[PDB]
Amino acid sequence: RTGLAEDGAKSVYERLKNDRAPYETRAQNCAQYTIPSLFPKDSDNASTDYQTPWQAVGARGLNNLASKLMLALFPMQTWMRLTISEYEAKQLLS
Amino acid sequence: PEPEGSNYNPMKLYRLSSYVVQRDAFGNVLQMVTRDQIAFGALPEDIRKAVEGQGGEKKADETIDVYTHIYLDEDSGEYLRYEEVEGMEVQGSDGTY
Amino acid sequence: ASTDYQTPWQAVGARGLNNLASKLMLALFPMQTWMRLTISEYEAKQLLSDPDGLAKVDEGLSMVERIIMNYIESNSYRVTLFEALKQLVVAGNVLLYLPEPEGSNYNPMKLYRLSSYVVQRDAFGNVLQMVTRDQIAFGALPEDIR
Amino acid sequence: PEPEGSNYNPMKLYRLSSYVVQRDAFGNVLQMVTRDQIAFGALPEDIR
Amino acid sequence: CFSPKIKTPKMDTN
Amino acid sequence: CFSPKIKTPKMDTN
Amino acid sequence: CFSPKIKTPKMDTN
Amino acid sequence: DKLERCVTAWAALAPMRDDPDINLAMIKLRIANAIGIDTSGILLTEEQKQQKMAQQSMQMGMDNGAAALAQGMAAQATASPEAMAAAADSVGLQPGI
Amino acid sequence: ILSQELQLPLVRVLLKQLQATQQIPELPKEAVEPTISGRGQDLDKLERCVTAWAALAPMRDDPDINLAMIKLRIANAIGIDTSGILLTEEQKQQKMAQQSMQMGMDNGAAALAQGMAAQATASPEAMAAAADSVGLQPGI
Amino acid sequence: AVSDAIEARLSFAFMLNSAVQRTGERVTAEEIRYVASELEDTLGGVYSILSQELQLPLVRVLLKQLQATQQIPELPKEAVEPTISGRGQDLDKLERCVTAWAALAPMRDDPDINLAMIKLRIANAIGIDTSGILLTEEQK
Amino acid sequence: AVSDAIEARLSFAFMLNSAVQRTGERVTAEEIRYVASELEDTLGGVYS
Repeated sequence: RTGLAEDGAKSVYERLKNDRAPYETRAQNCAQYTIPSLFPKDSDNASTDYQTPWQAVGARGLNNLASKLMLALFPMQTWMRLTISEYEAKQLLS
Repeated sequence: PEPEGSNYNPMKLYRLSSYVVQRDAFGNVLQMVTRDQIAFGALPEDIRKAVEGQGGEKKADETIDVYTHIYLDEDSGEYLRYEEVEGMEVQGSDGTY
Repeated sequence: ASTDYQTPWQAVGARGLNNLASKLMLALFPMQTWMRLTISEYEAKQLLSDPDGLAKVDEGLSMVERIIMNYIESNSYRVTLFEALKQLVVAGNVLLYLPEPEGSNYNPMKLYRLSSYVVQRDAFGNVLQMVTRDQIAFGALPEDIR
Repeated sequence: PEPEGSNYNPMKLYRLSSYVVQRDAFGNVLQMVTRDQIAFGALPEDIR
Repeated sequence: CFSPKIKTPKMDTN
Repeated sequence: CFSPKIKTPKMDTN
Repeated sequence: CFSPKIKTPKMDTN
Repeated sequence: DKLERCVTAWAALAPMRDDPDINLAMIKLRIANAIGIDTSGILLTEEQKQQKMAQQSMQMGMDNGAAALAQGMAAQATASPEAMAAAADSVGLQPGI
Repeated sequence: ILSQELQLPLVRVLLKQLQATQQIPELPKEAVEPTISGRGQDLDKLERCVTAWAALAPMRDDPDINLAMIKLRIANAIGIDTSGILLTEEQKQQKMAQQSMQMGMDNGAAALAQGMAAQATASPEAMAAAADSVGLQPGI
Repeated sequence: AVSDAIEARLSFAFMLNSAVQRTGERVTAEEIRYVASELEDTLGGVYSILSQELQLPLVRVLLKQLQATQQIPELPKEAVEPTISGRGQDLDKLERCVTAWAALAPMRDDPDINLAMIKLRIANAIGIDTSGILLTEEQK
Repeated sequence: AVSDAIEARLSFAFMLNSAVQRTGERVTAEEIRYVASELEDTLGGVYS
């Protein structure tokens, strides 16, 4: 494989882990103050205890936001529509 | 994943810790790599031959790092896809999107 | 990527901005058609002989704006327009580029932030010239640019 | 349990202290063992 | 020698 | 020699 | 040899 | 909004539909003109009014004629048992049963 | 003063500019324009007459009161132009004739079809004539 | 006091309904409705990106995958998809015409007004496609 | 005060109707319905 795949999939993954590291750090910090188990660290395992944050708005806020986004983007009602160009369709059917 | 008939085919979620994306300033996705830690017994057959054929005896519970590489091809402006395990591309994993 | 943006000590700024852009988005680009193709009444009656012909003229214009509204929704213009409105609240400046549509393919319009373009405009207000910067990878470049 | 005719067939509940499951990082159930402590009289014929 | 309407009050089924 | 209306209640299907 | 009302219930197309 | 205001204003003229003094057409035109809608085509032309009068006349004529024809045609179909058999042979039915 | 300072000169310039480009028909030269926050006033006047005239509706069969006079006074009291509002005597005759003309066609079409249908079904031989006419045929 | 103040502004940012509940004091139903409308409007701000970022790529991939497995008929290649929080908009337009057309019902026997023209303008004013709504002369 | 403050947020996390009832003061009916929907909305996340 040439181009971007010249290094190999694992080689590319390891090189770009450094680029994504600040986003992981921020995600861990955001999880620390909302829901610690939502974004565990790479060193977290089955023995890790997640302390409840001293404030509750973060956990309450994340759950409310994720639920409210879910109803807005994927409701029971159909949220996508297939539309045919009205002029183009009329130029094809009589 | 590609649907197989009427079989239950839930989509796979990758958290940020399990994938990397390279994206230019223009915003185009150049390449994506996903890492799957799958046990040898749970491996797909095609991937399993790659691990078996390379050499060594793997326990059924032993974890295998499967890397799927999706990158922008220079020609035709399409995405070339393949799965890589233990430094070797899996036979039949090559594809395009 | 390594920059951490501190939360402002006061919240009315973020709260006011999001409310402003959302209200601007609702007023400027509502679900109902926000533009109409108007045929000037006197010229039309000078070219057609019956009010029925004028009515079917309005039907064609009504069809055209439905296609335009359908095109805007199908190409995610509202996603790009809302980002532009947010940029206009903080920067007062944004450049919108509408690429030429190739068939019925997905053709979203490109948003340029103030840091990615320059414009020169005379005191009369005319756009003399404007240059945009696209930082595109070699693989992602179009064939002609490549 | 496999339903025998129309007889009463409640499903058995195993608490975390009565079973173990092994799962790879991909999330597949590789294996799982349940522990049943059944008296000799209450055992099924094949187990007895 | 025929009449079309169906007769139901007293006649035998046959 | 013909009659116009359809005959429906008893006529043989023919 | 003509009759005014259209004949519709049983007659064929011809 | 202009159209819906005209309809409500015109619907107010319904109580005086049989008034012999007021020119309701003049009031309807004035109401539409005051609203500001284009008045071209909202009022029926004299030929159009004649056509509507003919159509409702033809509605009663065809509907009465269709009823009158079928009653008369049925009478001739059941005039005699011999003509009774003729109707069956016509539609394809049979008298012998 | 913005009506005189801004609105009216705006309309004055636009009228001449749209006339030079033929976007509006040439004005009769006797057309004046007020800038009014108008036509809505005329509509309001008309709506009052309709409601006031509807108050006269229950008394349509009054043999004493001259309802035509009362309607004219109501219209005058509102202040609208009464030219053409009341039907002229020839207009009332036209409505008188048109009402009779209508059911003349309605009963005429009904009576014509019933006799035409009856004579079409007078005899089976005559009934074939209707079939052969419209393109139908007896023997199917 | 500062804890309540920070929690109050965090609650509005996280769309929590304790924001309309307020820190204390009496509240009214109508204002809670209006301020909740502010919450749902700024809600549109945060998922506007996810429509392009998540909803459209989901539908595009699903359309191709369901076509390859023949679970859906092959698309005419001219069909585009918007992700709209759509069909409900079209239903709303149609319902407006029916109510608007029902307003024309009392004057069904009006000899002056061309009701067919009025219905066409009403349909045009709504903005729906009028092809086939009005019966053609042969259909009538 | 801290007991009530923690019990209040634990009540919301457990979806107890003490959260709508509040520790004290006066409460209106319509405000309860809108915030009851919030409990029904955060209900969606826990069984998802």
